[PDB]
Amino acid sequence: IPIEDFITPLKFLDKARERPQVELTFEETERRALLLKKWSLYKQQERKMERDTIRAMLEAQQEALEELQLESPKLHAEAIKRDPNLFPFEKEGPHYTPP
Amino acid sequence: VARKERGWRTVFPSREFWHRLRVIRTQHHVEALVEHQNGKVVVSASTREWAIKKHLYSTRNVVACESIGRVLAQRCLEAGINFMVYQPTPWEAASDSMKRLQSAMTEGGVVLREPQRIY
Amino acid sequence: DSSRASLTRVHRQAYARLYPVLLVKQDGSTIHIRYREPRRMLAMP
Amino acid sequence: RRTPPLGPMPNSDIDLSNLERLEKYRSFDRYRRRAEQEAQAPHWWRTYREYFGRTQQLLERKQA
Amino acid sequence: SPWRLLGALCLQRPPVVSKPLTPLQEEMASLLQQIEIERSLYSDHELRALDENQRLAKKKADLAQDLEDMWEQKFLQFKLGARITEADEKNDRTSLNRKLDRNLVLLVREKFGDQDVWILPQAEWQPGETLRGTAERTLATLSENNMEAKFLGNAPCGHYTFKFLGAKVFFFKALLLTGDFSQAGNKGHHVWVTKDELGDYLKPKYLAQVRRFVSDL
Amino acid sequence: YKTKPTHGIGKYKHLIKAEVRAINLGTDYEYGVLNIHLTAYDMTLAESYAQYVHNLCNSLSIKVEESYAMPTKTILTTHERVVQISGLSATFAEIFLEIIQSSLPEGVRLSVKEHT
RNA sequence: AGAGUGUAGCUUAAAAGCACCCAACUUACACUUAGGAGAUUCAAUUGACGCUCUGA
Repeated sequence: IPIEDFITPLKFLDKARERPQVELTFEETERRALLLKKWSLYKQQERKMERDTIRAMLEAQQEALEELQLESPKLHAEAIKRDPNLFPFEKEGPHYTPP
Repeated sequence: VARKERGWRTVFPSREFWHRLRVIRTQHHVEALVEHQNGKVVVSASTREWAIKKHLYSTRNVVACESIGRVLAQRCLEAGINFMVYQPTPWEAASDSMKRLQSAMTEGGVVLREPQRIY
Repeated sequence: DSSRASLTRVHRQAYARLYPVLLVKQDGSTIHIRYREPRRMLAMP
Repeated sequence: RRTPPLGPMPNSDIDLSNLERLEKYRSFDRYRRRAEQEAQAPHWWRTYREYFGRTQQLLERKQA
Repeated sequence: SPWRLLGALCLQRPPVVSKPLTPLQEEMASLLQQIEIERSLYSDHELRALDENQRLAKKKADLAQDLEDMWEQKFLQFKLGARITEADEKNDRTSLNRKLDRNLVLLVREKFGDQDVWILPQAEWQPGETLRGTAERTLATLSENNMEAKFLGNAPCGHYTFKFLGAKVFFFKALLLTGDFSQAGNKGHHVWVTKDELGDYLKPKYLAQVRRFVSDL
Repeated sequence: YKTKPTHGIGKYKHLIKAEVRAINLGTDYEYGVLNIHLTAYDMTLAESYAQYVHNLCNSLSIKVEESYAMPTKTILTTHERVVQISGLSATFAEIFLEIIQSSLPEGVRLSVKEHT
């Protein structure tokens, strides 16, 4: 059924008069721009660490499969065969306080 | 008096000019060329040039564009090319740094409109 | 890396205020949730 | 009557069976760029061009 | 050449407690909270706190505070569970709750005749059974406990060929969903290590390179 | 022209496709179309996690068909997003799944359920 | 111990060009705009500091 909940509620149209004052200082926007620049740097660093880990584990698993192929001629065919238990796979996110 | 390549109508850019300013904003360096119809570069303005690079904070922003606009408008003043036909694509024309480039062209003394050929 | 998708922002423009209420369902696990009428502790019976 | 071509066929090395695994034109600008470098390159057919045609200084610059 | 089959497993514990934030992350989150306050749109609680107070002032010239106070006292009632069961113990490697914000890896000392090596948990298999079955047998046999774990696939993660009659070691990667770990003070030398003490426990080249396929994050 | 050596220098419909079970024949084992339900209490966290998983999908050459969502439920409101994913290998399945497992911000559950 | 060696992720580039990230429009992606970080491993073509492979 093509019904979604992305429609804006009708109450958000009348009384848009509560914060017409958006005023900052020059040091505040200087620190905001420095934060944006440095956080682009840190996000690039985080993603490049992620890419380094990804390429390392890709090459480790590819070398593992290739040496399993050259050391076991009857196991590399089933080392790529997929598992039928991954359809109802579930994992919840992290928490703060232990039970 | 001299002919312009008045055609090339369907394809972008149009070749009906005598001197073309083409700006490519790369990842690191922004450059503006002034050319003939032959494809030959007449006037170059690059941030790959230490005299303007050493006076800039970043080689790509509105500031570097305004600086190279002043530089190339000056360069066309000593190069004797006084008239232009410039064609930007409509999304780039609404950009702030290259409309500041257009403002730099206007204040420099190089008109962004070539006179019509006399037939 | 459990903080990448927690540093968020409401991409809409017609949205109200949101405050970080700590919620517990039944297990004693307090989680920050952006919600209205800024409660500080929650417990589903 | 089809005759074999003289030089290398353009847009032939990329012709694969799985074009979706190849990375894609997302923009309008990369295309005109690439077309500009190949248009500046010579070809074996008739084209428009046929008829109408040390360390110390670097260290000091880096420090500045 | 008589080839010796050795399989193994790299056990992974998903972090139940998330990683604490950077102070610079706290600063940019404060800036994000400021801009969220700035770009919101006349929501109803401030309507019941500002305009109601203005109407009360108009009535006096001729409750939100109590609700916020009772919110504060109910916050002070339920004490938050401590995220740090790590520094108070500082030596309880035999427990599963040694660390919470990182992944934990099972790791067992093993006694040979010619060797005595602190190894990632291994087992011996014959070609009749599946390597995934070998890992399942390793989980069900070596720790003598009641974990309910989960795999991702039959593809291995780390291969090491050491000889003295050749020998090979394959490293899988599991994931602990739940576990009844009865009698946590076992006679074995199982120790969960996040990332660092591996380099303190696993010296040789076949064991100092385990971390390149372990999720460091 | 049909008889010149430069025949068909401008043809492009052979470069354009002018137009679901799993493909596991003998050696190349392939998933079908997936459905990842990212369900969360907050629109912001679920939307950001959908954006980040989409950015890891398009940067690792993964075909993404749709990024739609189903309507919420009244209970506290439960939002969710659906990210359809096709294109994996078994090693890539392990790696992509463990990246998704290790990238969960706060209390958001996962799903890799198939179509229908 | 020996061999192959060596420009940010990639270059039969000579301090570049494509990559990459954040901010805005987009449910989302993508485009675009605004911004950002980048390197010729150290000494006089040669030696030695870093990586990979082959040995014990």
